[PDB]
Amino acid sequence: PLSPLHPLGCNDSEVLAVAGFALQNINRDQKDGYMLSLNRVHDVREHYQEDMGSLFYLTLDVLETDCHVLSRKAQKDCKPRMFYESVYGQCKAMFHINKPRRVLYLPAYNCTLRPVSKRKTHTTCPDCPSPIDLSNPSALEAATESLAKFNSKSPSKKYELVKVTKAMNQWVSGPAYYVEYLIKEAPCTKSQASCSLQHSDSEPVGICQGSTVQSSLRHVPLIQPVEKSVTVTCEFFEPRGSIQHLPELDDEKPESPEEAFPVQLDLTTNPQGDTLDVSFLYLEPGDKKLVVLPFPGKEQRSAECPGPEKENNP
Amino acid sequence: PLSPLHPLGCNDSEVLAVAGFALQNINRDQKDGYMLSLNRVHDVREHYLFYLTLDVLETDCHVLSRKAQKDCKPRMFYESVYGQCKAMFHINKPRRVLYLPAYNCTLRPVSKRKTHTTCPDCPSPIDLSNPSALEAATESLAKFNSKSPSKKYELVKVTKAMNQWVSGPAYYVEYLIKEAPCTKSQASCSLQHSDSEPVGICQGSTVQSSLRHVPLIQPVEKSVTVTCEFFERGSIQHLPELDDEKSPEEAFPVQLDLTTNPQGDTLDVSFLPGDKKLVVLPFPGKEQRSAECPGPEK
Amino acid sequence: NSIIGEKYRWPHTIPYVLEDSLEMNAKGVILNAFERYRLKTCIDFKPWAGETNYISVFKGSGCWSSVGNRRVGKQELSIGANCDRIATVQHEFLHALGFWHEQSRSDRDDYVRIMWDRILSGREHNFNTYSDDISDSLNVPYDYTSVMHYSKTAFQNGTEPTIVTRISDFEDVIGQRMDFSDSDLLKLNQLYNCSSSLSFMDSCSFELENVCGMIQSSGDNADWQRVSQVPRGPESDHSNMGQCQGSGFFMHFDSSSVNVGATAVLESRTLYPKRGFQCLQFYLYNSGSESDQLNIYIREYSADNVDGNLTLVEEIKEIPTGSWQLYHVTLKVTKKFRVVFEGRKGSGASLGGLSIDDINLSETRCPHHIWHIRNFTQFIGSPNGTLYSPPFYSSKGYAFQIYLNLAHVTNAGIYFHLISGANDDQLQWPCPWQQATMTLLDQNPDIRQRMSNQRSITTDPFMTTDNGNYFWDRPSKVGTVALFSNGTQFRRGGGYGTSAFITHERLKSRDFIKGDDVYILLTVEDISHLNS
Amino acid sequence: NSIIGEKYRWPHTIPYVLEDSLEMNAKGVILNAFERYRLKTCIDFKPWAGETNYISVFKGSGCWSSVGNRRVGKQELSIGANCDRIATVQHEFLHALGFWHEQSRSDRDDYVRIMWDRILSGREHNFNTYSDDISDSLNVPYDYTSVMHYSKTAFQNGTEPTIVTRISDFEDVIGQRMDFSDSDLLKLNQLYNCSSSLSFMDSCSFELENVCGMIQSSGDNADWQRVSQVPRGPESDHSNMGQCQGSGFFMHFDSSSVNVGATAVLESRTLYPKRGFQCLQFYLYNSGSESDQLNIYIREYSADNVDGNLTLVEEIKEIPTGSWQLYHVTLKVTKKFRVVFEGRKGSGASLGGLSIDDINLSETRCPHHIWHIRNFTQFIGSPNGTLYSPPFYSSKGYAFQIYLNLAHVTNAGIYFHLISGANDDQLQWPCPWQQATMTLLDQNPDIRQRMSNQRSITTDPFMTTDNGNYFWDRPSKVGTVALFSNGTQFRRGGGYGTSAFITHERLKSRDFIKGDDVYILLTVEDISHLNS
Ligand SMILES: *[C@@H]1O[C@H](CO)[C@@H](O[C@@H]2O[C@H](CO)[C@@H](O[C@@H]3O[C@H](CO[C@H]4O[C@H](CO[C@H]5O[C@H](CO)[C@@H](O)[C@H](O)[C@@H]5O[C@H]5O[C@H](CO)[C@@H](O)[C@H](O)[C@@H]5O)[C@@H](O)[C@H](O[C@H]5O[C@H](CO)[C@@H](O)[C@H](O)[C@@H]5O[C@H]5O[C@H](CO)[C@@H](O)[C@H](O)[C@@H]5O)[C@@H]4O)[C@@H](O)[C@H](O[C@H]4O[C@H](CO)[C@@H](O)[C@H](O)[C@@H]4O[C@H]4O[C@H](CO)[C@@H](O)[C@H](O)[C@@H]4O[C@H]4O[C@H](CO)[C@@H](O)[C@H](O[C@H]5O[C@H](CO)[C@@H](O)[C@H](O)[C@H]5O)[C@@H]4O)[C@@H]3O)[C@H](O)[C@H]2NC(C)=O)[C@H](O)[C@H]1NC(C)=O
Ligand SMILES: *[C@@H]1O[C@H](CO[C@@H]2O[C@@H](C)[C@@H](O)[C@@H](O)[C@@H]2O)[C@@H](O[C@@H]2O[C@H](CO)[C@@H](O[C@@H]3O[C@H](CO[C@H]4O[C@H](CO)[C@@H](O)[C@H](O)[C@@H]4O)[C@@H](O)[C@H](O[C@H]4O[C@H](CO)[C@@H](O)[C@H](O)[C@@H]4O)[C@@H]3O)[C@H](O)[C@H]2NC(C)=O)[C@H](O[C@@H]2O[C@@H](C)[C@@H](O)[C@@H](O)[C@@H]2O)[C@H]1NC(C)=O
Ligand SMILES: *[C@@H]1O[C@H](CO)[C@@H](O[C@@H]2O[C@H](CO)[C@@H](O)[C@H](O)[C@H]2NC(C)=O)[C@H](O[C@@H]2O[C@@H](C)[C@@H](O)[C@@H](O)[C@@H]2O)[C@H]1NC(C)=O
Ligand SMILES: *[C@@H]1O[C@H](CO[C@@H]2O[C@@H](C)[C@@H](O)[C@@H](O)[C@@H]2O)[C@@H](O[C@@H]2O[C@H](CO)[C@@H](O)[C@H](O)[C@H]2NC(C)=O)[C@H](O)[C@H]1NC(C)=O
Ligand SMILES: *[C@@H]1O[C@H](CO[C@@H]2O[C@@H](C)[C@@H](O)[C@@H](O)[C@@H]2O)[C@@H](O[C@@H]2O[C@H](CO)[C@@H](O)[C@H](O)[C@H]2NC(C)=O)[C@H](O)[C@H]1NC(C)=O
Ligand SMILES: *[C@@H]1O[C@H](CO[C@@H]2O[C@@H](C)[C@@H](O)[C@@H](O)[C@@H]2O)[C@@H](O)[C@H](O[C@@H]2O[C@@H](C)[C@@H](O)[C@@H](O)[C@@H]2O)[C@H]1NC(C)=O
Ligand code: NA
Ligand code: NA
Ligand SMILES: [Zn+2]
Ligand SMILES: [Zn+2]
Repeated sequence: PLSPLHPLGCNDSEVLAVAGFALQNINRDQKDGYMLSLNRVHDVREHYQEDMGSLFYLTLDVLETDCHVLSRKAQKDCKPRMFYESVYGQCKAMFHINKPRRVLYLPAYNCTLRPVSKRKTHTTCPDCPSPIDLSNPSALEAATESLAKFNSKSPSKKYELVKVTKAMNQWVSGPAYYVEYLIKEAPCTKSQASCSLQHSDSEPVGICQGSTVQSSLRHVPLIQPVEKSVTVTCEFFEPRGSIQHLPELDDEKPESPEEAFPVQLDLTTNPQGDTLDVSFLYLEPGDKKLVVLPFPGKEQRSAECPGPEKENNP
Repeated sequence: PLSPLHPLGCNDSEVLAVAGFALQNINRDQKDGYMLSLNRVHDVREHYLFYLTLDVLETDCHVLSRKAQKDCKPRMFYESVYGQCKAMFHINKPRRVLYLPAYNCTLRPVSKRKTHTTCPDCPSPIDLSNPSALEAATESLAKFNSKSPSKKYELVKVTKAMNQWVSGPAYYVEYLIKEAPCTKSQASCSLQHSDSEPVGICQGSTVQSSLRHVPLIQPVEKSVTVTCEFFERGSIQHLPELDDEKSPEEAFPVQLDLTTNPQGDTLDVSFLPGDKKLVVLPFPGKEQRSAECPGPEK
Repeated sequence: NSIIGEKYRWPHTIPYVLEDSLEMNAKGVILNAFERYRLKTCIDFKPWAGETNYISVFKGSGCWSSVGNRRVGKQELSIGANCDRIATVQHEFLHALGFWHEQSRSDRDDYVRIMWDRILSGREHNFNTYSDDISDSLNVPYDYTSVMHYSKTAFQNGTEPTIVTRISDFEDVIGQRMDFSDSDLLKLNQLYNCSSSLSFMDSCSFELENVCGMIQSSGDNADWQRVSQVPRGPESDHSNMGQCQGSGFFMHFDSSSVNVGATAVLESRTLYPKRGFQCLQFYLYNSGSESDQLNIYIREYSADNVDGNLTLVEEIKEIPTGSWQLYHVTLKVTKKFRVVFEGRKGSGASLGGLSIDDINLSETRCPHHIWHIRNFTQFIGSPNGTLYSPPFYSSKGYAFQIYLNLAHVTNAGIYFHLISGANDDQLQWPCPWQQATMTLLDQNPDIRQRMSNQRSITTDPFMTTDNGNYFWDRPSKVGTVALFSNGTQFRRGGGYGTSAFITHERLKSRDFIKGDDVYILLTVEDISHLNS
Repeated sequence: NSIIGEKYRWPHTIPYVLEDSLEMNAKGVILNAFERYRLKTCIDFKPWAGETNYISVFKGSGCWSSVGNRRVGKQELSIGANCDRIATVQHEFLHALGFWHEQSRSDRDDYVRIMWDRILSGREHNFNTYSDDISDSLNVPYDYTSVMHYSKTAFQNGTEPTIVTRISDFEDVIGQRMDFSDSDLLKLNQLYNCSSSLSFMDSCSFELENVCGMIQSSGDNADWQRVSQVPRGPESDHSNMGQCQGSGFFMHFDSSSVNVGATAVLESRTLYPKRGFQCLQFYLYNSGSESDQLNIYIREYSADNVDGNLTLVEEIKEIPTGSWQLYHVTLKVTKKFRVVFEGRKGSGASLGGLSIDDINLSETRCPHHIWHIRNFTQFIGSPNGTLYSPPFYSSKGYAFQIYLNLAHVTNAGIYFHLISGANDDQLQWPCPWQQATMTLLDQNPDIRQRMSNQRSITTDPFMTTDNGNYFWDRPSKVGTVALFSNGTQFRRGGGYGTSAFITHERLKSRDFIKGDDVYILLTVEDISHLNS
């Protein structure tokens, strides 16, 4: 074939390391949501141009983790989501890497994720908690009720609610909500003291996991029975493309034709290609052209490239 | 050492065929009881004359029937009679002569306790002199004689007797029958000297139950069956059951010694006029046996 | 009672062979015994097709079997002469499955006493006892009513009982050969891990508010009500009568207060047939007029129409009033189905309604005919207890009549008589191989708990009488003149059955006699195909 | 209800791990749930020792489990906050064994109605229904009383029920979380071919003439007699009272007509223990004087002496007269044994005797204490239904008292209170990890058929009150002054339990209240050993 991009394997030491670097830049570009994890590489193409023009056009299979993109935690300290709350999909990305000049760059990426079918998680786990809308009034109530508990423990700091990032519901023996939310530093000391260094505003300072259980069981005597059971835990923080979230996969369909995660990542529609001015490439003021080509199609797989799943549900 | 008797294999072609001929002569020497069957050869010795010891099982043919071993099936497990038979037979191959001067057998009936743990409702044998077995024998013989329109048969003796519970008493006897003295109007009776010698054997049964019968128009008391089959130096000893407790003692201790002396003796085989002698020796014991002689149990 | 060892276990579906040596009546009886196993246990029987070990039935010296799977290969099982009793077969098969006799338990001496001097000489081994070293009683107490227990007279030498039960009331109870006892199944199903059976489908006595999952849809004008009594009738349910009144419920259709034509429906839950033939039975009380009727439908669910195919299977009209009546409906359903019970008020002044209780559904063959004897208690032991059944027609046109004799101080006898019928000029004489089974129904609410007494006779076309005539020849040739209930003369052929069908004490036990009524379930069938 | 597939089956003895994340109370509760399985099913639980697939109980987000053996390896089961209820554990384990919810059956729509508009937005999947080709109902009718059925309020958005049962009487019945229903076990034991259990040994109600195989030897002077009433008392047996009188039988020892010292013995059949600990229980009626007594012996059979080693285990004196009393005897037998019941006439003018019924023997641990509440019916729903238990001592010397509050129009609540005791100057304060289990006994004749209501609380030595005091500190430090029945003041520490122990309708259901009496079985035990 006349394809400048060679079809490479998915278990290669190089393709597995460059995919990790590509996933690092995708997570660093996101300012809302939770970080992704590389499960397996679906497809890999390497355009080995001279002077290290590696235009790696890879198709990746990812799984959402429990770390918010603002936490900026390492992939080692980020465990994947449980099966009842999983969010998975595909991430088509193009990555340039210049080995002799020590350069790594992600010119464009595009992601498509879908939450696991709530029907499938209740046939496999009837009493499991399933996610609810982030704009649910009850999730918002659980978020404020839990934040009030953390603020009641705080003896000089107050934290406001920014937004609900994750929301879930189940039945313990009555309503049970499991929310995650961003917290901002409340306006310094209300209207008291010199209040110096008040530049801590409109930016989230951390994320809190909370819960509410409203059941009619195990409680103290009539001497002071409690209404709801609240828990709160807080963890503080210390390019052209997007990740689009599609709805649930097949709850209406009792189950291949449609692309489960249709991703569109084309830099140029022309089959000849185009040049990308990478002038910020090392000390070099000139000689910065990067060769590009339209999105690699199907049927050109390496046969040894489905991808060995590093994280299987069973 | 002398050791003229060489230990030979049990599944040998010559040993298996000689045992069959030896069993034929033992059954032909018996005038009372049922014929035996070769299950396996326990041990065999060869001297130039064979001093073999064979494990046997009783069959359903009386020795007077003189039936072939092919037409004689072994007895059922609940009525089995098995044991050992030590015998000596000299086969002169170049002169085409086969003879067995002495044999000795010891048989034991299968333990009635073992047959009722393995088959509770099975029929188990009773004493041949049982009054009820004798009654079942006469009642069945009366049925066969009622069918006979000119020949009458007397009872000689009960050869096998058994009992079980179908839904009341049930007896299963076998007995020898003799041609009753000619009781006709003819004074001569064709000079019939048909003495007390048995003419055949009959299998009979009685069932006395209070179930399946015709209407009050003629209910019958017992259920009788009868079937008759007509005929055309040593001993077999019968020891009692082996129920004793739950191996030391000889299960079938047999004694077949022609001469107690270790040197031996000569047997004048003049029937083979020629001055033909036969070398003999005392009964071969254990330890000097071949490892290829346990015997494949048929 | 049970033998200890995992090697003495048969595979749940036992391979068998029914050798030609067996009597025609024996072959027939054996198969009906296999059906009691299929109905009450997880044990099944399949004709041998090469399996290493298999049971081999045959006319032997009596009736017997080895205990458990002896892993011999061809394992023999005698059904010789006078063994073609059903419970004899169920008994010799319980030996094969791994059971010794009840009185051979380790604990037996605390319950029964063996009178050793009264036993026939040398018959000691028939009274063996096995230690819990080789015999497991499976945590079930000592059962006198066992189908594996000897009678008081087993191996007796005289008129005195060899097995005297220490409690006097049970001295005659021991030895029953009617069906499996409740403990007999308890141990067998424990031994073979039986959780479900082949034939059992449903039993409904309505003693629970959920009424066996019976729904009523949008019951038109009226519906069925779970009541424990109806003022006009009945005073109580059928499951419990002389035991408890209110403690016992049933469904009732009040026709007295609805219009002419009004219908009320009671639809069962979904049932899944695994055979393709069923017997739906139940007790019906009529308290209204003879005009009311109970139609029966079968709502079968095919994949093409998920709303079912309602099909009217039987319509019950003219129900006798003021008595519970047993009814049998023959089904042949192959797909998942529901039974639909529809009461319908006729055009007659009714002061009550239709009452239904004790519903049973099995995958068994319905009786060909039934004999309902009313006011039963007074006939037992009376010289005028010579009952004659109504005339019936066999499936082959052979007319017959059953005779129940209860004049004996102790036993009750049943006899099968052929009689002159309309098809006699077209039938084969003598009557060739028609097996007549007569069963004395134990009227228990649960069909899995009935120890009904069953006997069978097969007409032998070669049987002769003292005059040289064929016993089963044409009744007009060899028969005696008898009268029908209307006084019309008919010809009745010789009787044939048993003088000891059931003792009077056994007849008065269990539920054979319920509401002073008795039921004799009759099945006459051509079994000529069993030999060849 | 059950999932279809051989792969979704666990081995009868399931390997488990009780992860460190679990609460102390939860760890304790889980093990008591394993005992209900051992008593009523053939399912057992063994601590994981390397088996490929195993359940792993951990404190997760609430209570959940996968349905059936997913053959994953480490399979998770979550018993998190507020999941420490025995029936909640029995429920999540029924999911693991292969069961969906009751209202998820294919037929569910004929029995219940799902009010879709009243459910929380997006919670539709919690009301799934499974086709007969993926879920097998195992031929059991629809069960409203299932421990796997949601309550009428599950996922409601308001005060209106989301699951309206089509029959009105069962709208509150659905949702019970007391124990397995009879249908819950019927399907489980069918699924797993359960023929026998680990703990069940014997149940005797004497409703049969063979009296569970109980012999009486050569009973000196007197014998126990199977009667249905005694003129002086009782008028009826214990198994059936307000339902049927003469249908229920019991053993009776007439002391009125024998002389002083006379004894009558009733010896059970041989029992084979497989655990080494047992609870023998029974109901005793005293109709004679307080001088008569019922001694209990254990005849253990060792191989050296085949006649047993009779050993007096308990002697019951001063039996209250004119009421059935529940008694528990603790055994510890390792060999095949018999229980020997000996009534003995004391030296007092008696006009009746000792009556015994409803005997149960299991391989379970007897309650540490029992609370017998008489004249119960009037306290329910009454503002004066504030019952306080007699004072008791824990196995560690901790004095306590139970509080039963029945003043609410709908629910009944139980509370555990510590109180000042004799050992207080020697105990560890605050009270460290003593698990108090309170059970409301369902007084059913058969122990395999009791759905007794059980709750547990574990004293947390770190729990504080609004004043900064330890909740389980010494009652003389943090406690309120209370009065004993004799008017002596004592100190009572804070109560702790539940406001909804049982609804008043559930309390009035089954047999919790028999003969107007109620029994609260109490067990306080140090569970500190469970964490590491
Ligand atoms: C007194 O008392 C007494 C006592 O009680 C009385 O008596 C009585 O009487 C009466 C009178 O009166 C009577 O009655 C009668 O009866 C008769 C008999 O019955 C029976 O039988 C029958 C027959 O059988 C046979 O057949 C069949 C068939 O085939 C078979 O199956 C069988 O098996 C048999 O067989 C046999 O035989 C034959 C000949 O016959 C031969 O061939 C063979 O081989 C063999 O052997 C039957 O059927 C019956 O059953 C029935 O019924 C019942 C009831 O009734 C029931 O249960 C059953 O199920 C059945 O069913 C039926 O029904 C239904 C309805 O309901 C229907 O649907 C069906 O289908 C059926 O049918 C038995 O078992 C009889 O028979 C009679 O009847 C007749 O007749 C009348 C008069 O005449 C009339 O009405 C009627 O209708 C009839 O007729 C008919 O039938 C016949 C016979 O079968 C014929 O022949 C004729 O023809 C006719 O037919 C027609 O029609 C039908 C319908 O109906 C149809 O089906 C047909 O068709 C078919 O066929 C044809 C021929 O033709 C052809 O062609 C075609 O193709 C085809 O399809 C036609 O269309 C009557 O009922 C009695 O018996 C007596 N009893 C005794 C014991 O005896 C007296 O009376 C008194 N007295 C004073 C003075 O009082
Ligand atoms: C708990 O109950 C609340 C009330 O429930 C409603 O009433 C009960 C009796 C049942 O009938 C319920 O099924 C019913 O929903 C829930 O709040 C309701 O949520 C729904 C969305 O789930 C919302 O529906 C929208 O309604 C607008 C029109 O509403 C206007 O007019 C009505 C009166 O005419 C008025 O009441 C409103 O306030 C508004 O002024 C409609 O345009 C929307 O239609 C679009 O979507 C439908 C598909 O659903 C589509 O077919 C159409 O073509 C169109 O695009 C939509 O139907 C209700 O308005 C709202 N009711 C109220 C009073 O708030 C509650 O839901 C939660 O709160 C919501 C506000 C929202 O945040 C949800 O995401 C939350 O789950 C529910 N759940 C919980 C857990 O609390
Ligand atoms: C065959 O076995 C018999 C039993 O063991 C031998 O007879 C026994 O010989 C004993 C003396 O050796 C003697 O005390 C026993 O009473 C006698 N028992 C019987 C039942 O006879 C027998 O010995 C010879 O052969 C038999 C047939 C008779 O002729 C005896 O009188 C002989 O002594 C053994 N046969 C041989 C050949 O050894
Ligand atoms: C069986 O049937 C009849 C019924 O007769 C009457 O009812 C009996 C229960 C009994 O009380 C009899 O005395 C009644 O007469 C009996 O047959 C009668 O027998 C007597 C002689 O004993 C004779 O003179 C009559 O004519 C017969 N018939 C009638 C209708 O009286 C028979 O004795 C009854 N037997 C029994 C024990 O029930
Ligand atoms: C709960 O306990 C006492 C019992 O009082 C009596 O029995 C009741 C069943 C009822 O019939 C009362 O009227 C009886 O007096 C009650 O306490 C009394 O309450 C009244 C005021 O209502 C007060 O004047 C008395 O002093 C109280 N004590 C007694 C012994 O009379 C209480 O009202 C009962 N409540 C119920 C609903 O049972
Ligand atoms: C069963 O049949 C056995 C022989 O079969 C016969 O021939 C074949 C070809 C076919 O026509 C079949 O119908 C025939 O019956 C036969 O051995 C057996 O007979 C019984 O036993 C023999 C010894 C005789 O006593 C005979 O009268 C018996 O009936 C047949 N069994 C029965 C119960 O009929
Ligand atoms: Na009923
Ligand atoms: Na009782
Ligand atoms: Zn659940
Ligand atoms: Zn037997």
